[PDB]
Order: sequence, then C-alpha cells, then structure tokens
Amino acid sequence: TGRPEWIWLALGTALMGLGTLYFLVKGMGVSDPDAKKFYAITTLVPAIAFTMYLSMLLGYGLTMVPFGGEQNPIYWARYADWLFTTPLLLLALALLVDADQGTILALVGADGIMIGTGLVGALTKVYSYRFVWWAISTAAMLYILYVLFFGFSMRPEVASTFKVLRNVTVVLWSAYPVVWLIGSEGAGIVPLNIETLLFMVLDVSAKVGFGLILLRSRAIFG
Amino acid sequence: TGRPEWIWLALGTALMGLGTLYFLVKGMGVSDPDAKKFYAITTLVPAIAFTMYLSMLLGYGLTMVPFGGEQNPIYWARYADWLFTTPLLLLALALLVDADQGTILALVGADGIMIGTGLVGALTKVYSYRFVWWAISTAAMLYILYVLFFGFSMRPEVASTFKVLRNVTVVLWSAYPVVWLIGSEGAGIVPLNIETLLFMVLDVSAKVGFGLILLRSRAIFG
Amino acid sequence: TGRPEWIWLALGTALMGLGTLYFLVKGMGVSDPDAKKFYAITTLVPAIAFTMYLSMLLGYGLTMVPFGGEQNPIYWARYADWLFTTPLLLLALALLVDADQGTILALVGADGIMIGTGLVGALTKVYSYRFVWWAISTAAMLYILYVLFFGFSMRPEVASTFKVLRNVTVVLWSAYPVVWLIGSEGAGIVPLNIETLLFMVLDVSAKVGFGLILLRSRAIFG
Ligand SMILES: CC(C)CCCCCCCCCCCC[C@@H](C)CCCCCCCC(C)C
Ligand SMILES: CC(C)CCCCCCCCCCCC[C@@H](C)CCCCCCCC(C)C
Ligand SMILES: CC(C)CCCCCCCCCCCC[C@@H](C)CCCCCCCC(C)C
Ligand SMILES: *C\C=C(C)/C=C/C=C(C)/C=C/C1=C(C)CCCC1(C)C
Ligand SMILES: *C\C=C(C)/C=C/C=C(C)/C=C/C1=C(C)CCCC1(C)C
Ligand SMILES: *C\C=C(C)/C=C/C=C(C)/C=C/C1=C(C)CCCC1(C)C
Repeated sequence: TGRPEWIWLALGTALMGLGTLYFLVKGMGVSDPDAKKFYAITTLVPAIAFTMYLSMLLGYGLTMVPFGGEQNPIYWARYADWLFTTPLLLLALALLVDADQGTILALVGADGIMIGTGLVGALTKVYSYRFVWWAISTAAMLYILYVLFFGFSMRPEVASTFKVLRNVTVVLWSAYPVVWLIGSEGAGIVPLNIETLLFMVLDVSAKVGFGLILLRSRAIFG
Repeated sequence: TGRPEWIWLALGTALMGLGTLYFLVKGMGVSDPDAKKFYAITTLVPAIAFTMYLSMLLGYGLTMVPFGGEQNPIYWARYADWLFTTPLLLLALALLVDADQGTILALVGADGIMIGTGLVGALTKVYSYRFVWWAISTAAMLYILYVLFFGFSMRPEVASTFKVLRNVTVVLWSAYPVVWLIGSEGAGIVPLNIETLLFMVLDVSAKVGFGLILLRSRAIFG
Repeated sequence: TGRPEWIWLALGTALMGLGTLYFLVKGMGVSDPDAKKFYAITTLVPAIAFTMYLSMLLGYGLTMVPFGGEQNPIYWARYADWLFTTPLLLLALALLVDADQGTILALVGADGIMIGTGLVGALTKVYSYRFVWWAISTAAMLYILYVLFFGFSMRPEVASTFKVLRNVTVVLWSAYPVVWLIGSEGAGIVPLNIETLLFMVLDVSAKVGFGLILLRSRAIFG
C-alpha cells in the first residue's frame, strides 16, 4: 500500500506465522510435563505476534496521534503484542532456573508496568511527557534486567543454557527503548519505515530467534 | 426499546442472574478444596455473563461498525464476556483430568487468541478482512477442541464425567463460529435479532447449562 | 493547573512514588521464598498506583462523560489502578492464611467484577443506570468482605496479623463506594476536588499504609 512500512509488516507477518507452524510441528510428541511448558511458551509467543503483525499489516492495529502539531501514526498493536509475549518470555527464564513465585510476580508485574507506560507514552499528545513515560518504562526494564542478571545449584546444563538466553535478553530487550527513542514515537531521528523495520527485526529475533535457542537445549526437559 | 433484540438480552440477563444466585446458594457449605475450585468457576462464569448481558441490555456494551457502507451494531460486550468465561470453562476441564500446566497454558493462550481475533474481526471495517480474522479465530478453536479430544488412569468417575462435558463442549463451542458467520457480523444471512437470540441460547447453555452438568458429578470432589 | 484537584493528584503521585522506593529499598536482601511474595506485592502495588496517579496528574488518565446534560470529568485511571492493585492486596491476605485456590479464584474474580462494573457505571451516560452499576459493584464488594470475615489452626502470629489487616480492609474498602456515591461520579454532593482528595487519602492508606502494616509482621516469614 501507501504505507512504505507495509513490506516490513508483511515480512514480519510471514516470519511469525512460519515460526508458529514450525514450533507447532516440532512440539508434536512432547510428553514431558516440564518440556511441555517451554513448548507452550515458545509456540504461543510467535502465535500472538503473528496476529499482531497481521493487524498492523491490515491497518487495524494502528492509530493517529497528534504531537508536534502533526498526526503521528502509532502502531498500538506492537504494545498489545509485547504485553502478552514479554511476560511469557520471562516465565520461560524463571522456570528454567526454578525461580521463586515472589520473584516471578515481581518480574511479570514489573513487565506490565514496562509495556503499560510505553503504551501511554506512545499515545500521549504532550510531546514532552512522552519521554517522561519513556524513562519510567526504561526504569522498569532495568529493574527486570537487574533481576535476571543478579538474582539467580542448578544442573550445569540449566546454568549454561540460562547464561546464554540471559545474555541474549539483555542485548535484545535493551535495543527496544533505543529504537523507540530514535524512531517516530520519540525524537523522530529515524523515519517510520526504518522504525518499523528495526522493531520487526527485533521482534522476530526475540520471538522466533529466542525460542529456537531455547528448544535446542535439553535443559528444558525434566 | 427500539432494539428488537432487547427481549433476548433481557431474558439472557435474567437467566444468567438467576443462575448466579443458584450456584451461589448451592455453593454454600463446600469445604472440599477441589470441589471449591469447580464451585468457584461454575459460579463466576454466569456472574460475569450477567454483567455483560446487562451491559448489552442497557446499551453500554454496544458499538456501531461501518462495513458494507452501513452502520452495523456490534455487541463487543459478548467478547469481553467470552474473554473471561471461556478460559475458566477450560480450566474446569483441565482440573477435572489433572492436565499438566503446560497444556493448560497452551489452551488459555489459545483461547485468548480465539476471542481476541473474533473481536478484531467484529470491529474490522474492511468487510473482507473480517472473515480473515474469523478463520484465524476458528483455527484457534479447532486447536483447542483438538487438545480436549486427543490429549487426555483417572478414576472412572472423572473419565466418565469428562467424556460428557467434552462432547458438550465440542457441539456448543462449534456452534459459535457458525452463528457469527451467518449473523450480522459476517455475511448477514440472519438478522441481528435472530443473531442475538442464538448467542443467548448458546451462552445460557454454555454458562448455566454446562455448570449444572458439572456440579452434579462427584468427579469434582476429592 | 486549572484543575483544582491537581494538587491532590500531585501529592498522591509523590507519596506513591516515595512509597515504592521505600518498599524497594526495604525489600533488598529478602531471601525467604514466602517473605518474597509479600515483598513483591507490597512493592508492586504503590508502583502501579504511582503510574496511575501520574497519568491522572498529566491529564492522560482522564476523560469527559456527559451525564445530567454536562461534561463530567472521569478519572478512569483510578479504575485501571484498582483493577490491578485490589487483587494483589487480596492475594496477600489469602497467602497469609494459606487460603485454598478455589477461594482465591472466587475473590479475584469477584474483585474484577467489582472494579469492572464501577468503571462501567463511571462511564455510563444514562444517569440512572450509573447507580445500577454502583449497586452491583457494591454487592461484589460485600461478597468479598463477607469471605475475608467469615471464611478463614494458623500460627497465632498469622491469626493475629490477619485479624488486623482484615479489620483495616473492611473500613478502607467500604469507604470507596461511599465516596463514589457522594462524589461527582454519583449524586454530586461533593465537588470533584474534594472527591479526588478523599480517594487519594484512601489510596495512600490502602497502598502504602496497608503495606507498612503488613511488612512489620513476622507472620510474612516462613
Ligand atoms: C530451524 C530453523 C531453520 C527455523 C526456521 C523458522 C523460520 C522463521 C524465522 C526463524 C529465523 C530467525 C533467525 C534468528 C533471528 C533473527 C536475527 C532473524 C532476522 C530477520 C531478518 C532476515 C533473516 C532471514 C530469515 C528468512 C530467517
Ligand atoms: C436445577 C435447575 C432447575 C436449575 C435452574 C437454574 C436457572 C437458570 C437457567 C438454567 C437452565 C438451563 C437448561 C440447559 C440450557 C439451555 C439449553 C437453556 C435454553 C434457554 C431457553 C429457554 C429454556 C428454559 C429455561 C427457563 C431454563
Ligand atoms: C516507615 C515510614 C515512615 C514510611 C514512609 C513512607 C512514605 C510514604 C507514605 C507512607 C504514609 C502513610 C501513613 C498511613 C496512611 C495514611 C492514612 C496517610 C494519609 C495521607 C495524608 C497526609 C499524611 C502524611 C504523610 C506525609 C505520610
Ligand atoms: C517482542 C518481545 C520482546 C522481548 C519485546 C521487548 C520490548 C521491550 C523491552 C520494550 C521496552 C520499552 C521500554 C523500555 C521503553 C518504552 C517503550 C518500550 C515499550 C519500547
Ligand atoms: C459463553 C461461553 C462459551 C463456551 C463461548 C464460546 C465462544 C466461542 C467458541 C467463540 C468462537 C469464535 C470463533 C471460533 C470464530 C470467530 C468469532 C467467535 C468469537 C464467535
Ligand atoms: C487502591 C486500593 C484499594 C483497596 C481500592 C479499593 C476500591 C474499592 C473497594 C472500590 C469499590 C467500588 C465499589 C464497591 C462501588 C462502585 C465503584 C467502586 C469502584 C468505587
């Protein structure tokens, strides 16, 4: 269509869809209780992103936000997506290391505050206050990364596999507040079409890429 | 009022309300931990549907959606209702057979994608894309029904009782995408007032009817 | 600003923020699994209220609702806040007395119906129906208070500490439907600026005040 970023949303739609079918097929046969949970998560996440990428693609998951005296296209569907996939991602890391419930609850709550305030910042029409919501969101993200780094006698296999995903998580997740900031939602240093491209690359990395990593470990099996 | 379907929403309001009081009364005295969960579920579900039927009844849970060049009344309150009652229904079946968490999470996630995309399809103004969201929703429903059918040494009583509800669930739940499709949200083969009637009959069947079945079994007791 | 109630939202923003940092600091070092959950809850709750008080403060969490032939300012952000903090509050009481899951689910579901219908009543433009939603909300609150009072061999320390919070909960929570009723959302006996003040005093009492109580008990430790 006219939306130059359409190509990226259409690519992202396809990769998430293809990833869901892949995990769906691979997930056939798992009987192991524990392995089951990881499989559930690794398949649910691209499945949610799929519906959200397609809603952005069809124009449903998009709104206009007036700020800086202009009507600014805002894909709220990215946030609806992250609202459900990030806690699930967090769940898989906590199950991995058998984290305590209390910690799990900290993180999930932490995470919803994170997505929640980014959404608010995205939809805020007073330009300045946008970045205020950004900073709080970012602060919740740092909280979360702090816990995954500095809060965790597991089998060496789990230790090893979690070390990897944890290092992935820091670098991926960290990238998000930077794209937002440079993209059209923030300072507008990068146009919408490059903005959409970057988030798609991260989303696919974070959805499908992360899961491909995780299900390759036998740390997920009881 | 002027909305011919008002009678159906008013009837449905009354039956859900009456059902909540019935399960509330019947639920007095249960001390059994396990029985408790089933009682919670069987009472919560008509209680939620009650508030949603009344919101449609008062006109709050209703919006207009322009498609086919006409303003089309859409009861989003049906979806808000199904968003919370269907996973609870699913929970009761999984507890019944002691399903694994991973499976439970599959289903609930599956289920939210189901309701979520129907809502999107209902609110989508490009007529054609409506049915695209329909098909994905339906695909999530088939996923779910597949798992309940082909995924489950329980006491014979549980086995027996689950066989029943499982057969109920297939036939009830299956009816929904068919009414949507023939109703005003889809191809408009059936008018709004008959559409509302059909969903009310299913909702009461699915809410109160299903629960009356379930609490009659001693499969729910420890 | 022009909104006379701004001072109250700005005060409330500060107290919730200060409370989050306090619980955050105090929560450093807890290793006890169980104590962990209480700490998570006691810190998450003011953290959520913080983001909601600030959104009301910046004008984001506010809408206009026409009723009585006038445009009536409605802080929906109070409800978004209560939607997430009240079940967490309820969780802490149930963990305290080790309540059964089924009971927990009763309460949380009960609680969402409570906040949900108040939000609907707040946003309902037919003046009369507002109070209908009020009464249902209030009925769910009475349900909840009934269970906390009449539904619970714990260590004497837990017994003792729960008796206190339970008496706090009744008096605090009960105050809410009364302020709503006398405030601008209901009969308009009290102006918006006094209305906002009262809810702020309750919110801080209910958020920070309640948590300060709870974390002082060693009933929270295993
Ligand atoms: C076992 C394999 C081959 C899995 C195939 C699943 C297919 C879908 C997506 C999986 C690919 C992801 C690789 C890691 C993550 C990313 C950094 C991908 C960046 C996206 C941009 C283009 C890369 C090419 C692709 C077509 C995979
Ligand atoms: C123990 C009994 C009698 C329970 C009474 C609870 C009352 C409320 C609703 C319960 C009835 C549901 C029966 C099964 C489900 C359905 C197929 C009902 C279809 C609805 C249409 C009219 C039927 C008559 C009714 C008034 C129950
Ligand atoms: C250990 C202590 C001092 C904790 C400090 C945390 C700071 C933030 C808020 C905590 C205060 C709450 C006390 C109980 C609850 C309320 C009834 C407060 C009513 C609010 C109005 C003004 C009162 C003064 C305050 C500045 C605390
Ligand atoms: C798709 C899945 C992943 C891992 C998404 C992660 C997203 C974030 C970490 C987003 C963070 C945000 C913050 C920190 C700043 C404000 C806005 C964002 C929502 C982009
Ligand atoms: C009220 C409780 C029950 C069991 C409701 C069940 C509803 C469904 C199975 C709905 C399914 C939908 C699908 C499959 C197709 C798109 C739209 C619907 C939401 C009607
Ligand atoms: C901030 C935390 C607390 C404990 C909030 C509690 C709020 C309530 C008990 C609210 C109750 C409502 C009812 C009973 C009546 C309709 C509207 C309200 C949402 C105010």
